[PDB]
Amino acid sequence: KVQQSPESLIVPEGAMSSLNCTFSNSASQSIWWYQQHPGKGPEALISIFSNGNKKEGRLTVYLNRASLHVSLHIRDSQPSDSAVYLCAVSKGSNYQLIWGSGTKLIIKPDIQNPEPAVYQLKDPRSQDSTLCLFTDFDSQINVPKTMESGTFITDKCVLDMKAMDSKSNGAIAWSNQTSFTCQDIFKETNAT
Amino acid sequence: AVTQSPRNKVAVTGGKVTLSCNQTNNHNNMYWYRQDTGHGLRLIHYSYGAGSTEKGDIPDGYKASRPSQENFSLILELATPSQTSVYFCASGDMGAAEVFFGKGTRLTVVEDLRNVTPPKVSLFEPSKAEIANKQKATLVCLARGFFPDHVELSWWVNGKEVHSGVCTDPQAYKESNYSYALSSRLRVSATFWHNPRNHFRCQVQFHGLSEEDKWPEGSPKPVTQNISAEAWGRAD
Repeated sequence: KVQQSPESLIVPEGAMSSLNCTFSNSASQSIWWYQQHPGKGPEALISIFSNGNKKEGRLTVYLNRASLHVSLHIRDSQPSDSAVYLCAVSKGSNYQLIWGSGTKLIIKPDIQNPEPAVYQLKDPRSQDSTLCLFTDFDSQINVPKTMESGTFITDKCVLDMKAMDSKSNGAIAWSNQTSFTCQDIFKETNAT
Repeated sequence: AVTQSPRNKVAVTGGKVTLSCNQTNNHNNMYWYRQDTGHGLRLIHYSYGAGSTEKGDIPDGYKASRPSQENFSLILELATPSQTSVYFCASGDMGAAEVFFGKGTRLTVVEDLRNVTPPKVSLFEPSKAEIANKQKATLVCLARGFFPDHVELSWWVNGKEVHSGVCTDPQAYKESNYSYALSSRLRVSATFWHNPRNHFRCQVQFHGLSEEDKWPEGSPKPVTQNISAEAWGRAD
């Protein structure tokens, strides 16, 4: 039985993403870290056989067979390295892997000039369709959902690209009657 | 390296779903796994070489065959909504403890196929306030009401798939008991958005029914299909 540290990890575009793992057979001969991009299956990212550190790129992995704990740390997390992270353990050549619970690591955009704005955008291809874009809000403001059974908030999104500075961000909301203000009594933490 | 097919699938309770994996490597072990939230992977069964499939951790409602050492096929004789999942195939050897993975099959099992419907894709054009005040322009694509959530969203600026400045919801929102929602933001330069010649298109690819499936309904069949909302750069 192998378990992993957070089910869920979101970090801005610069953090150290730190996932952990836990096997049971202290003697397990090997521990593997597999990455799972959206649209791929697990590709193998990195291996530990011995008790210590193993840097590889901006990765380090540390094992403790007298602590049963393997951990993978990503330094300078990138949009690009957001994926599912499976911690398998090959306790022997002749055994198959025993897989982990997983970890959905995701790299939020990092907003260095917090300039929050509730904008509202409009459906060109007509109707009375509009929605709200809550953009450029700090790396701290949390996001549950809305006030009724006729509204939707969506949490902070997830970047996909290695390079630029205009890497879009924001929550978005929409309602199901034209009555509700695009800046309603928001069920979340807000900051001007 | 390894391939599976179908890559998506809708089934009705009671289905001859057979997923089929092929490793054009030379591996002698072949594995079928499934990934449901809370598990990374659970193995259902595996073949140690052409000939005998053996068993696994979850063999219940699943059988398999290894007619070739380059083809290992999983069958769900009678479907059930518990088999709704994502299915990964692997091919392995004794060269290493490292294994090689197929891209995925998304299988959803429903009681009524009439519920499978393509999304409504809407592209919301940038804000006046946004352009003027922040010199940037976010368009927002939003797809509502689709079932199931076998989709992929992609932006397409002037005929080229784009990734820079695109950020998209990780998972799909259950809008209702069927309709799923998904949103995505494309930010670009106001000077770029004002160019009347730059064409932004948001495309949702949706994977509904296989044409081998029956659809006696008053409406069109929800086959696999792209559905886009487009908009061009305006000036004011």
